[PDB]
Amino acid sequence: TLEPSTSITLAERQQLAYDLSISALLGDKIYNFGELLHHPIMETIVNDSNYDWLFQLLNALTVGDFDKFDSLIKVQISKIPILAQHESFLRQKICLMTLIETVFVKNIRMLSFEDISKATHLPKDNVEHLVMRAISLGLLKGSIDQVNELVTISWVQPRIISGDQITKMKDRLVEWNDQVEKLGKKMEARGQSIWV
Amino acid sequence: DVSSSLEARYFFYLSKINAIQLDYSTANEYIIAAIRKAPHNSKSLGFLQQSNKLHCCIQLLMGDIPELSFFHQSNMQKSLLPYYHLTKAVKLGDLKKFTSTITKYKQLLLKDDTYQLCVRLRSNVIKTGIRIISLTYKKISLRDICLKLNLDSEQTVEYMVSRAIRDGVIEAKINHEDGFIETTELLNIYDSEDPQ
Amino acid sequence: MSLQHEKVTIAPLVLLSALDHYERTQTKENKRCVGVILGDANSSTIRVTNSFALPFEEDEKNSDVWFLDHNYIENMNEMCKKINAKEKLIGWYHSGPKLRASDLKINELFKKYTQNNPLLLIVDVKQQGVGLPTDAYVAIEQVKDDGTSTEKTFLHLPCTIEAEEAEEIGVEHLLRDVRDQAAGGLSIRLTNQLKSLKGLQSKLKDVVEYLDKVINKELPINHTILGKLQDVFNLLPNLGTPDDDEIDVENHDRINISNNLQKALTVKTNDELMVIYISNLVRSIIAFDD
Amino acid sequence: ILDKIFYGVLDQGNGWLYVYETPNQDATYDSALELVGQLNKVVDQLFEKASVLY
Amino acid sequence: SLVKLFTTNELMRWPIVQKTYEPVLNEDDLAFGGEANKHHWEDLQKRVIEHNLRVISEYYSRITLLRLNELLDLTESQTETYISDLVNQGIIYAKVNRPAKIVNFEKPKNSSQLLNEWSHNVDELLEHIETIGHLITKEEIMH
Amino acid sequence: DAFRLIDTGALINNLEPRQTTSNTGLLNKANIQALIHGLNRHYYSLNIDYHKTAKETKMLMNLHKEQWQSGLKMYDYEEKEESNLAATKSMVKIAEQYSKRIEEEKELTEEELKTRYVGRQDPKKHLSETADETLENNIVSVLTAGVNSVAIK
Repeated sequence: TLEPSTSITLAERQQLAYDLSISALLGDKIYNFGELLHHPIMETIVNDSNYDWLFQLLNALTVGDFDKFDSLIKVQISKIPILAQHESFLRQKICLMTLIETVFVKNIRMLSFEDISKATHLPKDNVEHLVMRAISLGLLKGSIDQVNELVTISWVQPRIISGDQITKMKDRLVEWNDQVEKLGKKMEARGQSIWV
Repeated sequence: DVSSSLEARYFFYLSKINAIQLDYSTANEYIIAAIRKAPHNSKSLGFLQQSNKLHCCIQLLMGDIPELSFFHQSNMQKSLLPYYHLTKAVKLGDLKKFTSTITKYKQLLLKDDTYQLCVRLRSNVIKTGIRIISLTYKKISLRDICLKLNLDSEQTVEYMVSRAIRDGVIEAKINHEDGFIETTELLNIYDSEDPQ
Repeated sequence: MSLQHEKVTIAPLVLLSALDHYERTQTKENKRCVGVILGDANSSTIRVTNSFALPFEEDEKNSDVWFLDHNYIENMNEMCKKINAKEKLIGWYHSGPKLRASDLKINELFKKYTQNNPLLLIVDVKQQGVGLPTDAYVAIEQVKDDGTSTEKTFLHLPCTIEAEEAEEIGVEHLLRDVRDQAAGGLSIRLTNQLKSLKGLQSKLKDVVEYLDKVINKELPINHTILGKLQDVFNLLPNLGTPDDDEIDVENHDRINISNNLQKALTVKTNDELMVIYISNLVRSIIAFDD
Repeated sequence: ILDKIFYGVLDQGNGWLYVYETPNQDATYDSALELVGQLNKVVDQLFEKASVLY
Repeated sequence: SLVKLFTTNELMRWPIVQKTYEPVLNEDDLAFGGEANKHHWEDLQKRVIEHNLRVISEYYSRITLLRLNELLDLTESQTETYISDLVNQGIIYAKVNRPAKIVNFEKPKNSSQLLNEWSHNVDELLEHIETIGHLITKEEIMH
Repeated sequence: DAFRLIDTGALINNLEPRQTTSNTGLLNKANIQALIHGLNRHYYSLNIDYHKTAKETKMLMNLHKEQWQSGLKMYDYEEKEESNLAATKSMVKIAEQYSKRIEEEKELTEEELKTRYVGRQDPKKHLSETADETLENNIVSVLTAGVNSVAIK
């Protein structure tokens, strides 16, 4: 809702850019990482050294790359102790972000704990902690069987959209269009005359 | 435009042919059908006798085993006297009784042209014997079976059951490596689409 | 202004009256009848009881250029009280096949007289739609969180009807159709069952091609639409659930009731079979006697 | 267990007690048994009437 | 900070609770410290265990009874003894399998519940798609 | 109903017959009592026909948005089980009543049997209405379940 009037300077635009990334990295319910990447403020502000590594941190979260995230953080968590004093949320954030994306793209809404161990790059005890944390924020709902070692997801919280994601959602409708069409053609064919 | 006498004779003729073609399934409906058109009378008695003999034998060839009731309540007990003893013979699984019954009554059976059908029941004593045995015991050693049916080896009875469950009457499966036969019957077929 | 809405209920009169007024301005070909909309509001359910024409001119060269006769609207409202003093402006109808972007600028003018955000009720005169031949919007101004400015936009609400009982029987009296899109016997609801499935096909088609249009022809990536689409999948079943196995057990149950009901009907008609034979049996004697 | 005051079954194949607390006997399915029950009476009485035709 | 932990369903454990809040609040009297208010500190263990049972009922429908020991910081005897008492209160429901193969938290659900939920699902889908179609149309004008 | 004044003098001269000339009409009198007094002493009533267009028909007949939302939408399946229970029990009572009736239904004079062995409402007929409603109700309901379960996933 910001004014067309100019009375925001470049300093403020960058100060806000930095703060918005700080909130998301140290948050626990912000998966609007792409929203910052789809607003001019932070997408076009990378033009200082501080906003070289920061933009890469927001990019690391979207793709689920742990190695890049850790290398950038390793340098910066020391320099800036705002990352230091809030570290727990920060490292667990990318595990939660990868957790919600995996379930999304599949058409079966369950993951093995063993699949999560690989994908979030946690040991098997700490995979069970991740599930517990996620449900406590309210990201996900469903049920846990520890005796089959599954979590079976029933509801996913909406998230940012991207071109890739559209094709993934589109294909599923193509099947259901097809199923609805041929189911109705066969039912049409039976009791042709009983449409009175 | 038929008479109810014509219809009665017709269904009766299919059942004889059917029995020789090892159609015991359609034969059974067809003979019960023939009797219901057919009048009850002492005028129709020789027709009804042959129909009732045909019916009893059809059931033993299924392994269905006629009711004991059928023989007593009819006013035909003397005519059906061999069929009454055949029903008991198959029931117990007794080779020894059975061989004696069909020899003892051979000629009577031979007049009715059902002597040809009776010899075929020699297999059926063995198959019926095994269906009792799988009900009475869940797990049953090979030797114990030999005692009951007067058999010679463990290996021999294994062939008999192997063949009988190719017809799928016994609903078991043979453990060779452990020496017993284990039934797979547990129903819960109201969870299947079978009732539909 | 009420910024709380949920549904729009429509009286049957409203639709029919806008079609009448449409032909008597003689409007067609981007000249579209626009009249005022009268009814109850300050209610989440917008309840539209009546509508009347205004003197209105639509230029077809530019639809951003329009004529509205403001003075007339006050006089007409005083006569609305004469009929019933509980009818006020709650929007304005459009008669066209669909939403125009000049309709946002028009909506501005009726804000002045409404205690509720003004309603756009598209009364079609070709009577399209697989439900009612009315679409409904209300203009809302909101921030958009997609990185785009504050819009005033027409957001869809459901359409429903509230009909007076007195009026409704007039609809039945007028209508000589025995109804094949409303409930009846088995065969009638058998059509209704197929009709619903064919409605789902048409609606399911439009989403697929909208999604194609976004990533090749570059229509806005609208998150609010696509969010409801994510919930379609999460609320969509998965094979091998014990809930969908219970459906199999529940099928058995109602089909068996049909099976016994079918037997019951067969019994009863076999009583009439024997009756008629007893009627023929007597009537042999009567014939023979004559 | 013989009363069915708590249902469940006593497993001495291993030495446990299974504790069920779940409904037994569905009401709808039951009354269908009585429905067949009545009709089996009714067709006999049609056949009493049909003795006139024979 | 104390209460924010308990009003939310959270993974937590007892020697985490104990270690943090012993130098804080056992230096203040009433519920804590003393010699008799140590029977009120004794009571906090029961409640930490109990907050977890409430979590575990919600999330898991089946967990191992041995894995659950690890969570509660208990020996097996105690894990059972607490489950039994909480069910008596009726705050949770469960059924324990005693050789510790499974503890399943729920009452088994009635058949009718399951089916009523499936009707509810379908109706929401149809509502979504209708509304989506009208928002498709408006966006053609915008584009 | 509609009226239209006619000259008092004209009625004296017998000019009410004049008003029905050159068709048989759909002539019928829906109301008398005060009406036929006022007709006699003042007016000529008119019959009422309705005009409507093919557009207006479609507007009138359409009354639901749930036209396509009624064979994918379903009712709770507890409600269906209650309904099957209710239906089967009702027909069980009507069958006992029918059975009492059809112990005879074989003597001369139908009417005597209807009194004596109650065929008051005919339990045959009564069972037919009840059977047929719930039978038709179940076929739709199963068909709705099976459409959604297979098509949607």
